[PDB]
Amino acid sequence: RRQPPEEVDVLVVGAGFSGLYALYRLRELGRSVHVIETAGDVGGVWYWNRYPGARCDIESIEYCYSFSEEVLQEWNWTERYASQPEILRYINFVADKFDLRSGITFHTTVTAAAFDEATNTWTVDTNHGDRIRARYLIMASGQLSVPQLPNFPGLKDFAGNLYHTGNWPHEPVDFSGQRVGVIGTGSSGIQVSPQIAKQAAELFVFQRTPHFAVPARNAPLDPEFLADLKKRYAEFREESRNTPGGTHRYQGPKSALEVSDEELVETLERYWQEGGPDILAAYRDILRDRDANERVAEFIRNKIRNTVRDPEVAERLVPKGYPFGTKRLILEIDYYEMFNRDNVHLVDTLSAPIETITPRGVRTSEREYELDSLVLATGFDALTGALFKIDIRGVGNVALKEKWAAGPRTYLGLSTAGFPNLFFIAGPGSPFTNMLVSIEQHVEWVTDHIAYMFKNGLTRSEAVLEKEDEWVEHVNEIADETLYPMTASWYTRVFMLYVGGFHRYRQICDEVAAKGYEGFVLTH
Ligand SMILES: Cc1cc2nc3c(=O)[nH]c(=O)nc-3n(C[C@H](O)[C@H](O)[C@H](O)COP(=O)(O)OP(=O)(O)OC[C@H]3O[C@@H](n4cnc5c(N)ncnc54)[C@H](O)[C@@H]3O)c2cc1C
Ligand SMILES: NC(=O)c1ccc[n+]([C@@H]2O[C@H](COP(=O)([O-])OP(=O)(O)OC[C@H]3O[C@@H](n4cnc5c(N)ncnc54)[C@H](OP(=O)(O)O)[C@@H]3O)[C@@H](O)[C@H]2O)c1
Repeated sequence: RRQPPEEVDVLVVGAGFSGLYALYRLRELGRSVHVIETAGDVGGVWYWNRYPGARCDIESIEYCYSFSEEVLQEWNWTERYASQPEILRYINFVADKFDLRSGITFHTTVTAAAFDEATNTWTVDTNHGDRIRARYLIMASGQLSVPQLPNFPGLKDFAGNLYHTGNWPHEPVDFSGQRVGVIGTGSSGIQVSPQIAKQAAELFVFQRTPHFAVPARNAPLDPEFLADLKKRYAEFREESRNTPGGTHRYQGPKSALEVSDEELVETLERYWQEGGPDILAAYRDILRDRDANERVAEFIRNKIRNTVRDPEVAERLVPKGYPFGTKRLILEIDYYEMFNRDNVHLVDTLSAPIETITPRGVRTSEREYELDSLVLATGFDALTGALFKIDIRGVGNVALKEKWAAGPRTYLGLSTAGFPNLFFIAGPGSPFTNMLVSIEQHVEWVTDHIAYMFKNGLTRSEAVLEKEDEWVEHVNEIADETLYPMTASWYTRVFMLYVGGFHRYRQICDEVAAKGYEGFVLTH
């Protein structure tokens, strides 16, 4: 185990995409920097989430680093949407190339962080009893990094094999001949289930809220196409950085409501056949007008009923009541087709809720299911989850958990008043988008600022209370013009993610920096 140093200019928490780039860039800026990571190796979500079928919902050519021209040119994606093992190889490739592991302490969990106003330094403690003093602390601790604690009664009494998708075994699990249950029909459950169906004697899928999901239409990435792209990657990447989604995606000019029924079909069928999440932009108002939303939502509801041959199964799979695409659109590869199989059973817990786990399996209010294995695809804590497991204390020894008790309040999503020299990467108040575009922007902003602090001899950077309030207000106002607040997931009041688009978000941050970091108080 690599032991962390006693002092460093910057301490990073987390060794996924975000923390690795921060480590990379601070080295390039001539700053001392070190990374603390719980996991045994690099990767973050792509180290932990090793379940069969784990796959990205952003195209390979967009979900990737761009800071290295060498990496863009030497690496070769294989599919439209990269599988978890490929991406982890990608990340491992970059870590080897840039010798990043020499600045990471693995197997170690930051447990406390307290700011010393007298030394303008953070004292950072871990479960191994390390104590690290760093001028700045970067939290690259993720948004989907803490598996939600499934709190079913009787869970400990389950006789069989228990698995969670967010912490899958590092050796492949053979489900052949078994009765297997999957609890959760979000992205992880929609991804892992069709893999397990290929092996299990019987699969039971326990669904509570049904969610929208459209075909991935995954495919091999044509080498020639890729070799053409590599000749223009930097320009292609700048194009992505000038979109709302941080990805190439057609912006439909037509309102969903000003079109004939037959056109709406033909147009949506194009997207349904082409696959991917781009259908979200099919018409300009899908996320701004409920009637428009519904019109698009009914098209997809009918695609479900037309895929599932049992009308009773099909309609339990149809999402109703909540707007389409207000929750990040799931892509599915043969998930709906899966229920046409003899060995697959959809279990509607809204109809009959889970009363307890038993030695033998799962007991709903109406019957008991005997299972050899139980797979929990039950999601993660709120994006505040990883930070909230750390005892973070700022000015006046106030805890971060107390300050974010009624929602995570920040300035720009990067810092919060009363906690100086503390930055959050791809965290609350930041933009929802292609996380690699957003991570790169965030890491460059944060480390640029740290470089500015050192160049000018300043040692304390702190967001101004009033600007933080102003930002929460602004984030709330943008979202309110949207269907997003209609989905409770965006609160933990503080609407959690900026929905004004990556491009508008980058422009805001750039102008803050060009104006001497307006809204931060910088002192020595
Ligand atoms: C299966 C899956 C698919 C996804 N697909 C997409 C997609 O298609 N598009 C997209 O935009 N996003 C996607 N995401 C979101 C994903 O989180 C981001 O794309 C990106 O990987 C986040 O990188 P990160 O380094 O900021 O966070 P993470 O990858 O979560 O890294 C955080 C790291 O910090 C570590 N850590 C946390 N707390 C501590 C602590 N106290 N001490 C030490 N270490 C700590 C964790 O162990 C973890 O390794 C997906 C996520 C998952 C799980
Ligand atoms: N690229 C990809 O394909 C991919 C893969 C994984 C994750 N992601 C992203 O990362 C995030 C996490 O996705 P996720 O699927 O793992 O979690 P999730 O989206 O929050 O869904 C969790 C599922 O488990 C169910 N569940 C949770 N607790 C339950 C309980 N006590 N009883 C019954 N059912 C319960 C939920 O039902 P309810 O809906 O009723 O609560 C839900 O269906 C998502 O935002 C997703 O976009 C993307």
